[PDB]
Amino acid sequence: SLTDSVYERLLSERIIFLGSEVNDEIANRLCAQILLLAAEDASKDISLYINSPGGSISAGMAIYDTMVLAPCDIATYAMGMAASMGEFLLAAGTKGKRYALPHARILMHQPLGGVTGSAADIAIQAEQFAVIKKEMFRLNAEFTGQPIERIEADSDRDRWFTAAEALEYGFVDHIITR
Amino acid sequence: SLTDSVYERLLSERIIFLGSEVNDEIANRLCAQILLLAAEDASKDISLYINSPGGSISAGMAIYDTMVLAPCDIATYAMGMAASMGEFLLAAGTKGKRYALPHARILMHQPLGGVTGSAADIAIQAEQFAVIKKEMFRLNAEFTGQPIERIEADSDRDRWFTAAEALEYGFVDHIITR
Amino acid sequence: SLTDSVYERLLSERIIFLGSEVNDEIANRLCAQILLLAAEDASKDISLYINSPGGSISAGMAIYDTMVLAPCDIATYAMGMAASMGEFLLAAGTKGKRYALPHARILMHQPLGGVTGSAADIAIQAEQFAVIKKEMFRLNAEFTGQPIERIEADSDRDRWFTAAEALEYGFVDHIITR
Amino acid sequence: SLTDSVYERLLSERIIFLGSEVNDEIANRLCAQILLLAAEDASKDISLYINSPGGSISAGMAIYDTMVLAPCDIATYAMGMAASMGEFLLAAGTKGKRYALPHARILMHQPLGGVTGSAADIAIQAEQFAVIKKEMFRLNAEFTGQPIERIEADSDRDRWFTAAEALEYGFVDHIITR
Amino acid sequence: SLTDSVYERLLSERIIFLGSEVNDEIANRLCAQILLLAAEDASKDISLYINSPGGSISAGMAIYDTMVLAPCDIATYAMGMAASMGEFLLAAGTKGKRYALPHARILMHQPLGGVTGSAADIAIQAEQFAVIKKEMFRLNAEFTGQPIERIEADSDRDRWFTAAEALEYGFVDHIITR
Amino acid sequence: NPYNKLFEERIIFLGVQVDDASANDIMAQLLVLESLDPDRDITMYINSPGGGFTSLMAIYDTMQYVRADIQTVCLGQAASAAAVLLAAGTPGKRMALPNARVLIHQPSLSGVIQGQFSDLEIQAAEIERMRTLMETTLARHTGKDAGVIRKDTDRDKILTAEEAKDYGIIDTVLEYRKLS
Amino acid sequence: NPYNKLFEERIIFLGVQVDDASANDIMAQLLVLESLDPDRDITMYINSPGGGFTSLMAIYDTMQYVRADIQTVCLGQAASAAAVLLAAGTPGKRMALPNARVLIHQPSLSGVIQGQFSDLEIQAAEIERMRTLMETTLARHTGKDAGVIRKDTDRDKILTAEEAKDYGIIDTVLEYRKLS
Amino acid sequence: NPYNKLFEERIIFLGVQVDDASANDIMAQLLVLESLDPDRDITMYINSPGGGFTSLMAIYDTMQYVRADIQTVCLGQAASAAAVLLAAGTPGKRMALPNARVLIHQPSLSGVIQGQFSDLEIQAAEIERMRTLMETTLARHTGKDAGVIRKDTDRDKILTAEEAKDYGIIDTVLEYRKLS
Amino acid sequence: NPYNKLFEERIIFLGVQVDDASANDIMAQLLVLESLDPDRDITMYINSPGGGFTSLMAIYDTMQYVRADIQTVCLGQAASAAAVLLAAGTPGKRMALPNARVLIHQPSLSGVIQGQFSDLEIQAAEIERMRTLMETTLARHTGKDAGVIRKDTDRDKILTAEEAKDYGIIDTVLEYRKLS
Ligand SMILES: CC(C)C[C@H](NC(=O)[C@H](Cc1ccccc1)NC(=O)c1cnccn1)B(O)O
Ligand SMILES: CC(C)C[C@H](NC(=O)[C@H](Cc1ccccc1)NC(=O)c1cnccn1)B(O)O
Ligand SMILES: CC(C)C[C@H](NC(=O)[C@H](Cc1ccccc1)NC(=O)c1cnccn1)B(O)O
Ligand SMILES: CC(C)C[C@H](NC(=O)[C@H](Cc1ccccc1)NC(=O)c1cnccn1)B(O)O
Ligand SMILES: CC(C)C[C@H](NC(=O)[C@H](Cc1ccccc1)NC(=O)c1cnccn1)B(O)O
Ligand SMILES: CC(C)C[C@H](NC(=O)[C@H](Cc1ccccc1)NC(=O)c1cnccn1)B(O)O
Ligand SMILES: CC(C)C[C@H](NC(=O)[C@H](Cc1ccccc1)NC(=O)c1cnccn1)B(O)O
Ligand SMILES: CC(C)C[C@H](NC(=O)[C@H](Cc1ccccc1)NC(=O)c1cnccn1)B(O)O
Ligand SMILES: CC(C)C[C@H](NC(=O)[C@H](Cc1ccccc1)NC(=O)c1cnccn1)B(O)O
Repeated sequence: SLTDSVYERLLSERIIFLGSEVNDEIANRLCAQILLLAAEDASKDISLYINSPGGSISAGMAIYDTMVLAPCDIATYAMGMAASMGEFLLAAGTKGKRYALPHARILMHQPLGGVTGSAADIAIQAEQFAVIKKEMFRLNAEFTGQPIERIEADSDRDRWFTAAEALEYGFVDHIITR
Repeated sequence: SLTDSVYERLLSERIIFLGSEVNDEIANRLCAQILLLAAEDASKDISLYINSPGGSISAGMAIYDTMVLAPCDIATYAMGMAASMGEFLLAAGTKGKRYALPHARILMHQPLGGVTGSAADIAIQAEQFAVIKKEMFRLNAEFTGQPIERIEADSDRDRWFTAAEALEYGFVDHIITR
Repeated sequence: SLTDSVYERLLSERIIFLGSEVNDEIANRLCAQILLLAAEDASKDISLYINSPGGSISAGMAIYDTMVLAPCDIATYAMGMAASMGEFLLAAGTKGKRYALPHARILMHQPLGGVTGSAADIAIQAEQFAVIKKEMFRLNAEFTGQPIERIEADSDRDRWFTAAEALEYGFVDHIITR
Repeated sequence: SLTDSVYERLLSERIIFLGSEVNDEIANRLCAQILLLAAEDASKDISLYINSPGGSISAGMAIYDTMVLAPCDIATYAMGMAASMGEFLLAAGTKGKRYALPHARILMHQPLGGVTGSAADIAIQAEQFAVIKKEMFRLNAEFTGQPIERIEADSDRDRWFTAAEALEYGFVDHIITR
Repeated sequence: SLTDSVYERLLSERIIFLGSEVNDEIANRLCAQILLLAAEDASKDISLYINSPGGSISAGMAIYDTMVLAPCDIATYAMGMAASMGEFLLAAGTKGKRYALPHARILMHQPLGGVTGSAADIAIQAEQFAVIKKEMFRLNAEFTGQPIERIEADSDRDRWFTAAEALEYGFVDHIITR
Repeated sequence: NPYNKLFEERIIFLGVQVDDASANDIMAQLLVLESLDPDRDITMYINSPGGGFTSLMAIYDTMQYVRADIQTVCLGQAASAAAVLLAAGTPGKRMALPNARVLIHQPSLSGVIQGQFSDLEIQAAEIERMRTLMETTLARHTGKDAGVIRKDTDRDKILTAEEAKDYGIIDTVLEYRKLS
Repeated sequence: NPYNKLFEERIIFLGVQVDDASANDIMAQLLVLESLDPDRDITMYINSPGGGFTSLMAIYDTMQYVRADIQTVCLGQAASAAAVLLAAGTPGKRMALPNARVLIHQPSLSGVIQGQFSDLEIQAAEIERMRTLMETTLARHTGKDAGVIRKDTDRDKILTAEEAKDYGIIDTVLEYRKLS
Repeated sequence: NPYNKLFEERIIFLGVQVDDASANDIMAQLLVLESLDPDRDITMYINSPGGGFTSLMAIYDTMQYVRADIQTVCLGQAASAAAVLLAAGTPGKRMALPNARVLIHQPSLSGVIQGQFSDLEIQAAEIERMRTLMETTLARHTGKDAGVIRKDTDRDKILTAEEAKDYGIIDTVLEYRKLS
Repeated sequence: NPYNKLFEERIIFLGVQVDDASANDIMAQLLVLESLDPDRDITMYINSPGGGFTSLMAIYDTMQYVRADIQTVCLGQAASAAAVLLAAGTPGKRMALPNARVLIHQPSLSGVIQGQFSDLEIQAAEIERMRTLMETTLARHTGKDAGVIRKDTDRDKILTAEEAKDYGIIDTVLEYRKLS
């Protein structure tokens, strides 16, 4: 393809895109690209550009674990939109290397899901929703440097950020302007 | 493909097309192409031809940020239609290098969206719609050189422009005629 | 593909086909092919063969602007059918180089569209439909050499032409017969 | 593909297939193949094998015009079925070079269509249906050598032919038997 | 493709992904990759990264048998999610080489299915569901080192694990942290 | 029941899309009110979007057949076939409410009908004599030249009730009676 | 049967989406209550989401035609056409419940209608005279300048009943008879 | 017929999803029982999942309009609008069965509505005044501060009948009568 | 009419899926038979597949409210909500036919409901108190410890009528009367 050819040429320049919703297919190819780029050269930065409406928690936790366990520093770039798992992986970049492009908008909100089945199933989904929500808020409190009480309070409904508001809040470390 | 082959050969000549609605897929490949062309040669102009009915604000803000942060001058070309995000990225070109082909039509209008969910969700969507609409009008006032009061007044309903009307209004800098 | 391979080999011989409805996808690849062929050699003619039921006005205006601003002479060929935007781009060829194959049929008709939304939206769509219809009739009057009053009268309903009737009317300049 | 690879290798041997319904996509690639083969060598015959249930009149008139204006002699081959536009393009081959394989069946019938819209639209469609039906019958009378009164009488309903009946009627010139 | 190209380059580095639901298509290509990598070099470890919501028992038993009968040590990696057959194949890795990335979540639950047909069909499906459930619990008791009574008790409903809980329970052998 | 009390006071209420079943109801009602009192005027209330030509000419011929004068009153809409039925009232008794809309337009095939060209030359000759019959009917009842109506019903001709009076579709725009 | 006892006490209940069939029922009910007692006030209860312009002007003209005063009472909603019918009551008799909503907005095509540009210049001239007629009607009944209503019905203008009184849509916000 | 004998004993049965047609039936029933005996208490049985705000405030204003006291009895559910109608009964006469559920939650758009941002600033200002009116209504009838109800109806607040009594939605949890 | 003659002999027939509309019919029937003779036993025939918890507790509270004893008779099935209604009869009067099936199982969401995790912590706290209320109700009527019922309704617990008697769901398996 052409779109795959341009992404392949940026993969040679160690630039990978999270440009869709974070489902398991886009997460596995990003985890594959991070493992491929960390094996190719383990000292150069990987530039991950986020244009994402967010997606699955476990898909983004796969990316986040692959970002952390890579010996490379994953530079993240809020490119237009970093909503949900997109803001998470944005803020999951290497400290000092989390960037927002100046008109990117960062959406922060508690995870969405769905309860189904019997009341014993839903009681276990609810226990696990409380575990996921506590862990997502703990990591956003670790990324942004905000207290977990403020992360939980702001991620009650949708909490939108501009690039300057995300810089003050702690998702990104710089707003690049050239 | 053939269509991808012709676009690849114009990508070698630093000519990229915004030819669809600006969704996240077309935005990410344009952002990939602008990053690929700015890394290939950082001093030659990139010709971005707009034939677009517009699209997502955040997708077009990803393109617009990639256009601005590229060291290249992005020459934009209204090719038939620049509507919604298509007129935005048209007017987002380098000053002096925003072109309208003589029968292109430029559609300018306030952003469209959708409110959904509870009244606390919709109140936050409305605050964010007021932020997006103010920022879109601020940048169109910056691009065209019009006052933001005129941008807001003209982008109430659809506001159509010919190539000559868009030249007077400020979206394009020239109407090329050869 | 094979179909893309045969079109690629005719693109090497500077023969491009408008063979579908003129939507934005077929228009952008034709505009890409005209820009690619005018950059490859700016003095040889481009043969554009029209087998088209017509399509979008703005898509065809993108092609028409790319045909005019190309330094090449775009030779057009009515191949079976040139209806709507297909007759427009047929008649938009270089004068002296607009051809009809002897059993091509040319359909000329005012533009079709759709009004929707509120009465202030529809009043602006109607103003813009009057602008598009006046501009389409002005260019067909320029192409064919007919008065704009006759163009408007004939493009009230469908107005069909044979190759000989289109030669008398002015859409094509020759009927090639070998 | 494989199917495209076998067709590409027969295109090298100047054998093209009309093997589907004659719509604009299959017509444009046949017109592309005839233009490609006539440009490659303008003196060798092109073998067009018809296995077609017929299709669009204007699509087949595009093929028929490309067959006639090619300097090559288009040898046609009724291969199994030449119904509708398939019998037309079969009989449109070079005289002396229109072949039926011995168990091909040729279906001859007046064109099908559809009237729609207002009574002024339908009155113009009916005038154009009378033009298409007169021109299709004139060319079948030219191809077969039958009177146009017999062509119109036989193409009232479906008129089926075997290979031997099509040889007597005039669609093909030989029934090859090896 | 690009996604297939990155997976092919990790297949050269003996890194295969279980990144979807374990159906027969994903199982056969993993079994093909394990057979291909064990034939290529029979002494280097194969890294199988699990990002899976689980899937078919027999598809995962195909992978598990291919993992065991390979002379290579299959290092497994819980990457984000190892649920159902994904936790099974995670825990089916070589002892000492079953890894959880630090924010992977392991879902353990009894198999799901469906009874249908007559009461003699359903009585045989139920006998076979008791065989599959006993064998799945026997192998999870073998993998984790837990008693089969605890495996059966915990896999009554969904039983979620963090990476640290899965390390204590026995699905993984290490939590890699770099 | 308010539709019964309309019909007991000799008011046929068209109301809906003119199709077969709507035409079948009105012809049943036009002939019963013909048999109840053939010298007392039937009133026909029209709020229809039209549709149907054989359903039009079923209602049209029946309201022309009966001995009773048909008082056609347009309520909010007399479109296509219904505007022909609106003109089909007896002269002097064709009424319209002041903000009623009269929409006259040539007959149209709703949706494509397929077929051989010999089949389509007949379906086009049919809608042509549907068109001439719509214009010949509307010329008997508006006093126009039937080529004028062909020029006018070339497109959708929306008539306000005050200019459907000038066109000849109706004879009186109804004045209000609010005693106030 | 509670709808019969409304109608026996001369209360027409609008209730549903204003379409043809809803307009046909009310005009049947407006004229029967006109014939039962033309000097006794018809009450019209409005809980409608609106819709329809020819169905609007069918109900509008009929409630303006009848000798009886129309007491319009908005219950929970009068949107689009129903707010015009709410203003269509006689002055001094236009009522609304305190938490009723009045929603005035310009006419709109529900869904796209296709056609040639000559067909669409007429469908746009139609909704333009649908728009001016909606504003001329709502200016006769609210006492505004009809360019003020064009500015106000440019978008959806939700009126609370207390500010539909100030707008002129209704004349009285209904006071309760249980003080809770 | 058991719904007739409820209505003959002055019991309006809500029962279904509060939409327009359900609101139209109850207002027809609230006013007939107002006219039959305005001094005898109307009982309103509520087993509704709610829905609708203009249908809510149509039922709400009518049961506040009538001279008769409204005895609201929650049967198994008063979710969304129906819990507001449950609090809309007269004080001292708001009842609930012991295992009835009261579900109060802020207004919500069922499904996305599209539009320009100027259209959506008004649809959001509408659901904001739908939200304040839901809270101002539920503060008149529960005796809370209407900012407390905003904090409480931020999410879905399911109330058991014993803790809908403490919340002020109902006044009495109904005791059983089985001779036992 | 055989359902009328059941109801004239004070037999409420459940019969269908317990939803809102089925619950609304029975509460209308439980209170009419309460008003006809509050000292004569209402019989409730149950052939229902269950469903609904607020519809369950609407029927449950009403059959516990009325002065009349409720004779619950299970015909062929009492599943989910219907087995709770089957135990909801008065002690000594809970009957089942010999091949009737009693199916008790914990409450379940039919289909996924989406939402934020704060929305889903409440929908899970709701089905948890739906679960405890189903077990507390079924412990008052079977004489079990309500943790025993949690262990038993962990999955689908199909009870034959002879072992629904031992479980406490019913009190008597009905003997046949064929005089043959
Ligand atoms: C990511 C955090 C910040 C919040 C949001 N997360 C979610 O809504 C997503 C919803 C989703 C998205 C795509 C596919 C499947 C499920 N959360 C989850 O993946 C999820 C939901 N429930 C349990 C476990 N994980 B965001 O992605 O919309
Ligand atoms: C460019 C602006 C000024 C004009 C138009 N913008 C929009 O309508 C775009 C297109 C769109 C995409 C998805 C859903 C709804 C709408 N709006 C947005 O992207 C959008 C909508 N709501 C919130 C944030 N962004 B156009 O691009 O369609
Ligand atoms: C060429 C003109 C004169 C006649 C016809 N034009 C149109 O109907 C086309 C409709 C169309 C066709 C294909 C895809 C999208 C839209 N015109 C337009 O594109 C159009 C319609 N309304 C406003 C602006 N442009 B023909 O192309 O079908
Ligand atoms: C060849 C002739 C004599 C007989 C048949 N051809 C036609 O009439 C074809 C069949 C067809 C194909 C595609 C879409 C619609 C209809 N008709 C036309 O192309 C057609 C129909 N009406 C006006 C102009 N052309 B056959 O090809 O099926
Ligand atoms: C893997 C074990 C631990 C638990 C779950 N297993 C299953 O549900 C899987 C997924 C599945 C596939 C097709 C049809 C039904 C179910 N079960 C089976 O493969 C399966 C096998 N035999 C009989 C019935 N189901 B998991 O994969 O969701
Ligand atoms: C003005 C008079 C003639 C009524 C007008 N006539 C029509 O356009 C109607 C619309 C219609 C209805 C049903 C099926 C197909 C088309 N024309 C016909 O009745 C019709 C029916 N069959 C063939 C041709 N025309 B109008 O559109 O109702
Ligand atoms: C304010 C008055 C004029 C009524 C308004 N006008 C209209 O848009 C309604 C259309 C409608 C709306 C909702 C549901 C069904 C139909 N009136 C019409 O029939 C109509 C038709 N064409 C153009 C404009 N309006 B309102 O939207 O009902
Ligand atoms: C006390 C009430 C207001 C709380 C809840 N309200 C709502 O969510 C309801 C549900 C609904 C119904 C119809 C269309 C859209 C949404 N909201 C509304 O009534 C509503 C209606 N139009 C716009 C905004 N909200 B509940 O569903 O009744
Ligand atoms: C045993 C008692 C509590 C009833 C049981 N509960 C349920 O699962 C049914 C599920 C259902 C049935 C029909 C339509 C919608 C939902 N009852 C409920 O309404 C319900 C709703 N949410 C959670 C739990 N139960 B049973 O499944 O009917």
